[PDB]
Amino acid sequence: MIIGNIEHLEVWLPTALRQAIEHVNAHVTTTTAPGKYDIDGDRLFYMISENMTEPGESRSAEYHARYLDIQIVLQGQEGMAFSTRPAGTPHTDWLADKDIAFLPTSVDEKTVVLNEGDFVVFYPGEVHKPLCAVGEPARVRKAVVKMLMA
Amino acid sequence: MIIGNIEHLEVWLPTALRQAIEHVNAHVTTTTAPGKYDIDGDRLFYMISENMTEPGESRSAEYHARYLDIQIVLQGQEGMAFSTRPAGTPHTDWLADKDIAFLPTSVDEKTVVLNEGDFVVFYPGEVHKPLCAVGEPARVRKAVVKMLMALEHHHHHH
Ligand SMILES: [Zn+2]
Ligand SMILES: [Zn+2]
Repeated sequence: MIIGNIEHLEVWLPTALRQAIEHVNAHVTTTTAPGKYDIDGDRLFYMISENMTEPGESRSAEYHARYLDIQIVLQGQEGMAFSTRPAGTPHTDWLADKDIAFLPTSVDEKTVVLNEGDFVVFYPGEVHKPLCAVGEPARVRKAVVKMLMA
Repeated sequence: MIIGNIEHLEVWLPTALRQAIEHVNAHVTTTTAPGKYDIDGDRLFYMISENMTEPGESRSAEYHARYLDIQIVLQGQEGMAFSTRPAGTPHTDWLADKDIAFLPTSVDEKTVVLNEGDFVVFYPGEVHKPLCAVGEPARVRKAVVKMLMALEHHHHHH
């Protein structure tokens, strides 16, 4: 996984990901409604969302098979949980239809706290659990970039 | 910065990083003594160390201008502190001669807990503070790979 901040994109970020984040930076405002927004067909697009965080123990983790995720905090504070090891057995496998599988929290799960402008990149297979509460549940507004891997 | 685990080197990890970790995996035992071990002279080498963790507060972060770091936990549990933002003002700038600048903790400092086999990658300019205590101070055995980067990846002041 990769961690960075959207106001400070460096050459070490793969160029296609840098360009996607710059697209989000150039087009998203605080008034952009929740929904799906275009960049490059099914190869690159992004979703705006706003949700309450919740205790990490109350959500399943997820992974994808075809799409990379860029998770960008626009407003708020988000606990991002993840594993550095391959996914365990999912309780839900919708990879063919929806490119997502859900599975229970791993023994090795880590958490990083993300503030405004921070982003994380998860490549296919990387287990992640967004929107974990940091203290009391609270609203987080985010962009999630999806990029189709070759 | 990149986070992964040395037992699961995936297609998304840059090839040169994968090959360096593969070398560490094939040449470091649990007995390998602390010291400096060259893979390709000063273009690519690693340090084996056994240090005690310390609380991160009031200790200095650092960054480099030319070397990328791969920090690998071989044994133990390490708090890895870091910043997602460019470096602020250092108290000491030894970048040109020693490839390191030291600076006080940033307001935005984050920490991730690393266990056996976990690794993090810091490109030049990425601010980091290794060896932070997780609970009580404890010993951590590590490999730190130093890899000379091409011009495009060098640190920039602005
Ligand atoms: Zn996802
Ligand atoms: Zn370093």
